[PDB]
Amino acid sequence: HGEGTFTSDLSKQMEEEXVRLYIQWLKEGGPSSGRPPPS
Repeated sequence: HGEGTFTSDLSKQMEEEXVRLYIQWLKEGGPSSGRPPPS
């Protein structure tokens, strides 16, 4: 079920990149380096 909202290109378009930076966040060890995980 959905209520409209305004999201869709943040899973494949902003997340497609988000993973690039998320994985980047991980490239250093995300949960160990000294910062929180992205979206």
